[PDB]
Amino acid sequence: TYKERAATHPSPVAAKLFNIMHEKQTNLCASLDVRTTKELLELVEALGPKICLLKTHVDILTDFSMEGTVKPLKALSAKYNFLLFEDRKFADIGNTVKLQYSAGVYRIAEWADITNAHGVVGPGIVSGLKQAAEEVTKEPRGLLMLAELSCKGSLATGEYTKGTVDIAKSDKDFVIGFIAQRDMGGRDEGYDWLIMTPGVGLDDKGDALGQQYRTVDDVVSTGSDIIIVGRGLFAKGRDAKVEGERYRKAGWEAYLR
Amino acid sequence: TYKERAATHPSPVAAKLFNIMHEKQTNLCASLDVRTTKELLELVEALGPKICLLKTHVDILTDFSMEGTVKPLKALSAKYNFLLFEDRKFADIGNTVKLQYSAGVYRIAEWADITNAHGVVGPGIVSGLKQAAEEVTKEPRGLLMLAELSCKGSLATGEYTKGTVDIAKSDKDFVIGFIAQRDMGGRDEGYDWLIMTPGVGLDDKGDALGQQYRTVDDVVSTGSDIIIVGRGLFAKGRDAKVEGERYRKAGWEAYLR
Ligand SMILES: O=c1cnn([C@@H]2O[C@H](COP(=O)(O)O)[C@@H](O)[C@H]2O)c(=O)[nH]1
Ligand SMILES: O=c1cnn([C@@H]2O[C@H](COP(=O)(O)O)[C@@H](O)[C@H]2O)c(=O)[nH]1
Repeated sequence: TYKERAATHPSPVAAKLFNIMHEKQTNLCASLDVRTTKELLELVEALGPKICLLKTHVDILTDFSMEGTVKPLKALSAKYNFLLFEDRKFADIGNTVKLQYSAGVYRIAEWADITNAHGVVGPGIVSGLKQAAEEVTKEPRGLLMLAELSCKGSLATGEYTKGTVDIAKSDKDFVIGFIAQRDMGGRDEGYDWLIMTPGVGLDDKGDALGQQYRTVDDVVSTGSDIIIVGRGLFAKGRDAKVEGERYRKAGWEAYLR
Repeated sequence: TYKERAATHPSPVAAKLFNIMHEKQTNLCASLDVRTTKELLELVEALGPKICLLKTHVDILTDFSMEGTVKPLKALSAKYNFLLFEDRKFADIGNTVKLQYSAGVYRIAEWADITNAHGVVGPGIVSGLKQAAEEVTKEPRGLLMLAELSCKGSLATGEYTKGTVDIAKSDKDFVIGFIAQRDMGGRDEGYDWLIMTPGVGLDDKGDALGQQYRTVDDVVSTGSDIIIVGRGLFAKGRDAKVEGERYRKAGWEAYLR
């Protein structure tokens, strides 16, 4: 169970997340990909009590600022009890990602509990991101490797996926799991990887740019620990609060089954 | 020759770049990866006369701004005659990259002549980026696919590289070439791909985070059209202006051979 995994997971970030999921009876991660901080904060407020994690793309915000975007996000995170996951998908050499994660305008390492990286770069990407994390904050940080993607024509399969899983094995305390479409095993080698799965929608089938959706029951059935839902919650005139409860209920019941 | 390829290339961006390389006798691309706009502008000024392209990571700048960073960069670009390449390495689903490329704080599509993307996502990444480019500006834009990386343990090989090359084949006018470590062929299929190669250094062997360097003569001999040099130009107390001429000379002579 999530509660049991919280006590045995080497990562304090994964542990806190598992506890949040148990306490709030939710394995839903909201991906409120809107372009203004104002709307983002309104949506986060509406989804707050129903999520365990908020996945953000701060780089699609036309008005990002540390004081106006990050501080309010941290306040909501504390108020409603959910972690912050900046979906930056780092994918450059170690030295460059260290610079991109630690500072710049977004100063991601300062506030995001979790972030992610593509395995394409090799082991150096993990080393670079961790060095950045330790140089900027004393707060625990977690990293997810991108093992698979939900988009049409994805190349994150076969040997590439295996190579990405190998990269993840280098740091059990820092690399907490994967963004993937199925279980990645690892139990046999002392790994308890969190499996977070995007490309989840109960209504949409996909979009005009390669996105593909699978149902909640479907992904949970293949090993997903957390469902990441974006447009299924807030787009096309949908009521985020209502969709939030709807998806939380579906994800939690699937987990219980 | 570069001059000949400028007349036959389907991309007006590649065409302009080839003409610049011929007129200035340079195939050097500077990667002045510093953290302040002030230092960046000083370095670009010093390298201007010796480069055909400026590769930037605006997301490592602690003080980025359209008026204070981009405007000056465009002015230097016009003053010294070189193009702008924002090395953002897009690697998300089509819908997300469209948003990340067209707006946010960096508004990359508004000023960068060239940008790049990882093939891991599938063909949707090219569609999303092109749609973003056309909705934001009428100026011609070019895209480079990341076929290979210079870092240790890179997974950008074999089947993954092939899949990335296939994605590039979808748009001859927009996808101008690759970031790669060797020739990618394509001539038999009617492609004249620009090969830009990072991980180039005449002195450094590598760094502490997986970077590996090859000499100018070595990469040009394997098919590189443009050499991308960062720390070899400005780091470790080096005199950027002097290194600029040194690398330009080396790259041009290797090309002439
Ligand atoms: O395999 C995938 C697919 N999508 N995403 C991200 O998850 C969200 C999916 O949103 P959607 O439900 O609106 O399609 C977007 O932010 C997208 O960048 C991933 O991280 N990986
Ligand atoms: O295969 C590679 C390796 N590095 N880079 C980028 O090129 C530059 C190389 O810089 P360096 O010469 O200082 O190592 C950096 O900006 C790095 O992000 C790439 O695009 N691809």
